[PDB]
Amino acid sequence: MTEYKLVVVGADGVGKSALTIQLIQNHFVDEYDPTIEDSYRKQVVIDGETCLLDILDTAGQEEYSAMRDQYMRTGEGFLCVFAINNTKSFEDIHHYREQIKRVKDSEDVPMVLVGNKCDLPSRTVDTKQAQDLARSYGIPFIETSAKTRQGVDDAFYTLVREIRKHKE
Ligand SMILES: C#Cc1c(F)ccc2cc(O)cc(-c3ncc4c(N5CCC[C@@](C)(O)C5)nc(OC[C@@]56CCCN5CC(=C(F)F)C6)nc4c3F)c12
Ligand SMILES: Nc1nc2c(ncn2[C@@H]2O[C@H](COP(=O)(O)OP(=O)(O)NP(=O)(O)O)[C@@H](O)[C@H]2O)c(=O)[nH]1
Repeated sequence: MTEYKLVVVGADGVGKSALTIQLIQNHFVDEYDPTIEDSYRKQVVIDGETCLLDILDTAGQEEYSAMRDQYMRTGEGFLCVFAINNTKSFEDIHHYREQIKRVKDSEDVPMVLVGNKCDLPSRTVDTKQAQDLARSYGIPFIETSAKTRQGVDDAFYTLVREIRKHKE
């Protein structure tokens, strides 16, 4: 079994908890306390490899310290999540990427950009806009629905594929 330390980052309300809880418990949670940050572990097979996924679902206040720095740099891959009906969450992605790059002290950090809530009609962030920022950073882009589970497995597996590429 290969262990893979994944961190899900992004604004409040984008569905970081819904996405984690779908992969790991296979149900959609309408309300999950927005304050609650936790690690979830799941044994899964990805491309024939048995993996233990250790997923930090981030929450809480914007609050930089040496110990939050340490905690974040143990992530091997980051799922940078925005909601397709939340322009501000999309504009925040650069920030999250910059904090990842800083605590990793590196410009090549395994990462997937995730456009969540693709089930919703009110979309303010176009696929094309997201695709453009992805190709810019050199990372995969995937649209997801924690609600229907569209793209959820693919999102997390794609990240794992990214971690493999990075360590050949
Ligand atoms: C997230 C994150 C994070 C990493 F991804 C990597 C390394 C980090 C090292 C740290 O010491 C701290 C964090 C970290 N933790 C929380 C963080 C946090 N909160 C408030 C909203 C929800 C939450 C789950 O993101 C927790 N929020 C932000 O950015 C929020 C914005 C919006 C308000 C003003 N902020 C700066 C910004 C832009 F766009 F320039 C977005 N960063 C966090 C951060 F870097 C790191
Ligand atoms: N329609 C729809 N609703 C979603 C989807 N994912 C999450 N939601 C909803 O959007 C809200 C936020 O979800 P949640 O997972 O709590 O967001 P979060 O990023 O985890 N916030 P936090 O930082 O507190 O953990 C909830 O009402 C949840 O039901 C999705 O793909 N589609």
